[PDB]
Amino acid sequence: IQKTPQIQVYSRHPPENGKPNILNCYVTQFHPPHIEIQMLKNGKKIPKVEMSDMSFSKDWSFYILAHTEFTPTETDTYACRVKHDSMAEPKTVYWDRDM
Amino acid sequence: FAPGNYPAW
Amino acid sequence: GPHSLRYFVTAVSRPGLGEPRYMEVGYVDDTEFVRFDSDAENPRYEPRARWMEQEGPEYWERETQKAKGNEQSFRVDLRTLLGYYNQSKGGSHTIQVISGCEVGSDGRLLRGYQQYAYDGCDYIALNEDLKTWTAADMAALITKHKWEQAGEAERLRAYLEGTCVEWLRRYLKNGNATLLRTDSPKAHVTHHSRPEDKVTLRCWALGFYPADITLTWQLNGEELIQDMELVETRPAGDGTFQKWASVVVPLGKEQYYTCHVYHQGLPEPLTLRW
Repeated sequence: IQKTPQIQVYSRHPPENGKPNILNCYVTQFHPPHIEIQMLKNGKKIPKVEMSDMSFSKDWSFYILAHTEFTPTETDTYACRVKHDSMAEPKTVYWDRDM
Repeated sequence: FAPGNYPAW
Repeated sequence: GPHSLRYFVTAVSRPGLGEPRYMEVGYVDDTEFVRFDSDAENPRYEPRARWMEQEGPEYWERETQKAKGNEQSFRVDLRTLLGYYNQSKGGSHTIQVISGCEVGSDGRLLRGYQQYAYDGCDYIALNEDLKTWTAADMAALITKHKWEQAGEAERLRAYLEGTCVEWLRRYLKNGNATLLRTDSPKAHVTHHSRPEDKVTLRCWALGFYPADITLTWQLNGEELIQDMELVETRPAGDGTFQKWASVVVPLGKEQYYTCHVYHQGLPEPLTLRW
């Protein structure tokens, strides 16, 4: 079994610059369980990242949430970078605030 | 209150 | 409504890097409330929801002792399975277990279950009768025969029908302000251009609890379930959930499509347009 992760990046609230919020990186539907997940602000690792909500689905694939409190600004960009055996390269998923 | 015994396979 | 107490267990070998990674994660309904992680600096069972502060130090000590015992049993299991499947000591392998019980709004047992997997595939599972096991291959049949002669099902049944139910009731009482609340979804629709005179309409539902929700797109009273893209309902980092559902529609005809949101916090379903 090898299942590539789906990586979903999203805020708790619709983003308003200057207002506190939460950024989420939900990494789902993957196997084997070994994985590296890093939240990045302007290309730099965010230090205070909480890992939570680890579970598996009925087909046994893994689910896990990375999240952090943040205040969006006009200029700051955010991404989630994931390394997993299923992928040839690390995958960097950018937060799309207009999605 | 978690299961406290998982029998060996 | 109904409620569940669930424990997700995972053990992962890592040859050449020392002992397996061992984790337990407990959920009441869709909310994480306890966890154990062997990679922590001082591995202990720890609370993950605020209301678990109402348990005394004896609770955490006992859960921690169970976890360390369980950890050792899965280390042995990982070794045993190399024999069962004739696998080398060089590869990483994964055991997963889901155990739990569910009760109605009146606190009475609805069902209990335990299911195991090896390397992401069914290994063995307790049948719904809570008396017999079902095994997925020859390796699991050995395990089944062991557990039958030891009477393991009877011990497990007593936990699922008694201990599991009784503690779930206690957590629902202690965590009432969190677990029995309803947070209403807030919904909006976004719009994105595509090539070929078509448009993506995406309906968002934000800030809701509990996790169960239904999002549908409609055109003239018929649901477009087959033509929808969806994400699985997902945690938003603060104990609430979010979801989205999209449809591709002809440019200029956006006004005819409506998104419908159904949730226990919505006395009447929401209906949205672009």
